[PDB]
Amino acid sequence: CPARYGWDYEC
Amino acid sequence: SQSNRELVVDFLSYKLSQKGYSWSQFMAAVKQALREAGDEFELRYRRAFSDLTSQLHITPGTAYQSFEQVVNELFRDGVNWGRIVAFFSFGGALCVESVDKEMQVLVSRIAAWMATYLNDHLEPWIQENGGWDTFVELYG
Repeated sequence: CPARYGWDYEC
Repeated sequence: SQSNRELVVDFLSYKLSQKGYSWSQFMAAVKQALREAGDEFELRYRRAFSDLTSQLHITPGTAYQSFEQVVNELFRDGVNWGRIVAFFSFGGALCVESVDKEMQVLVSRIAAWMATYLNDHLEPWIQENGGWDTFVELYG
């Protein structure tokens, strides 16, 4: 998904 | 009785463990990976987590729609495992707030809301993205 939270970067 | 089977599994798991054997249930490793992932999330993302948890305060008056609308923002453009961990940690934080304010009664309700949101919104993504086994391999 579009990265919106710091935890999206580990996915 | 689901209840009777659970009591039997608890006793036999205790007795085997006491003899130095290990009889784990299928969801054992998932539970453990989730506890550890939730701990790591809360420690890594204190700022973002606080902002998430400040978006909702549960009172006896709150409906599921209010919870769902805030969790819908978390998943609005889709699902990843990080967001699933955020959703668990968010539920955790709402339960802690509830008990800090002596509203222990709300914990059951938050648990039902989380189980519904999983069943309707997240389980279909999980089953197409490698199952809880993939979560255990990623985070456990």
